[PDB]
Amino acid sequence: PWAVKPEDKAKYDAIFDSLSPVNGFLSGDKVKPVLLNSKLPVDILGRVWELSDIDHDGMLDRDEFAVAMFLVYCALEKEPVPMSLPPALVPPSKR
Amino acid sequence: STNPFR
Ligand SMILES: [Ca+2]
Repeated sequence: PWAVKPEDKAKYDAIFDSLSPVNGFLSGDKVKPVLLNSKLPVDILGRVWELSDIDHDGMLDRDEFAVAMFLVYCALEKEPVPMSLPPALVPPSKR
Repeated sequence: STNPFR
């Protein structure tokens, strides 16, 4: 299944749409601050964004911004983040 | 270039 659920991606879509989405995408200029707010270093956001950037277009779409929300909230109370976009984090749009 | 964090 998808590492992220509908309730976990539902809150991600609110933070993703709280920065002003463009055609379904957020520029690091909207996410960077979203990740810099997790009290984590740019090493987690520099790596959480990448694994979050499913298209590598310099933005986090509703599905990409989702993978970067649990990757940031887990580095605060759960564990760090690896740099290998796991296949369990890919949304259905990448099927 | 990319990833505006690092
Ligand atoms: Ca992307």
